[PDB]
Amino acid sequence: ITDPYNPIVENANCPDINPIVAEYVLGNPTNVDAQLLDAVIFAFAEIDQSGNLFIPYPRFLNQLLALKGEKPSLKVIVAIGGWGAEGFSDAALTPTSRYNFARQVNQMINEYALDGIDIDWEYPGSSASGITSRPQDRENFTLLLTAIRDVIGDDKWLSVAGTGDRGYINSSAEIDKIAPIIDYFNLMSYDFTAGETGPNGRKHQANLFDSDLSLPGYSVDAMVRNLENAGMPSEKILLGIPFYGRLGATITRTYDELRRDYINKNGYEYRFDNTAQVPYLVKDGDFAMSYDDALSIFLKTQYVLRNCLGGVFSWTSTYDQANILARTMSIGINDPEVLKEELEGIYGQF
Repeated sequence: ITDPYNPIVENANCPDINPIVAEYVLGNPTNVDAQLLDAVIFAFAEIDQSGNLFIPYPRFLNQLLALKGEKPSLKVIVAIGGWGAEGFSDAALTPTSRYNFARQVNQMINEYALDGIDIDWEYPGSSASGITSRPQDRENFTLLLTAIRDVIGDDKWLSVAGTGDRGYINSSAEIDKIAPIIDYFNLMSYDFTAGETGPNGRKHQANLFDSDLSLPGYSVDAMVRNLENAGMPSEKILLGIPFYGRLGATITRTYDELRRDYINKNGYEYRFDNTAQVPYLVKDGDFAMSYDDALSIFLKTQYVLRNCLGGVFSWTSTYDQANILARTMSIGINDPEVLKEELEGIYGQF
């Protein structure tokens, strides 16, 4: 071994970034471990048919807030939106509608003593999920974010969830204009094969780098670079990691389901794509599942540290009820030497 993979712990080119660890939390938050995390993002507040915010199961939000009893530094954020969530094109449309949305955001912050909000509009200018869209959404989104920041002030968190493909950057968001308004861009660098079938669905959903098993232009690295090139500061990007597997458009499984029923079980076999830097499963000779494991999370957290990004997040905590992946993500940021040592217990010294 002449070329050891020596982990970065602190990047001397950006000391004083203190990258964060977050999880989106969809549903019952019983297993969330605050000790691992800097932030939790409740998913989701909805926009009802009258334009009003709605929280389905408020006790779950309250339970996340109560984690601040154990860890007062924890930030508790509410995400508004999600895939299929209607209401944003209308909310962004006019000075009146933007005021109204911002008013409701701040009322929600005050009601729950939140640390801030995440905006998850999927996506401005696109009706891919069935939601209303308009060609004015991209410019109107900037104005909406300004309306929100103006009301909530500088000392509350504002983030935007989005992607780093060229289409999002050109058609959905004005990256250079939203950058100064937001604290974080939550890069959902996964789901690359959502919407692909046949041979193109039998590809990685979240490969770090390109390989023969990846879709052209779709890699975590490409999305980060596209965002940086479009004017998002590195330190505002949070790199998203899926805690589920995908095969094309039609198959998803939680990490807990993969461990129980798929990984080296039921005819599915583990593989690691050393080029793309992600694991996958094969069955009957075919690519059969794309997911993240401890090794790929080590490599993605090293990418965060090496590239002076703002941090890392998971989608979602409840897909990993034992906090196996969450722990890896947390130590990948905060104690990478321990993660490397653990990995050398499986792969030998590297």
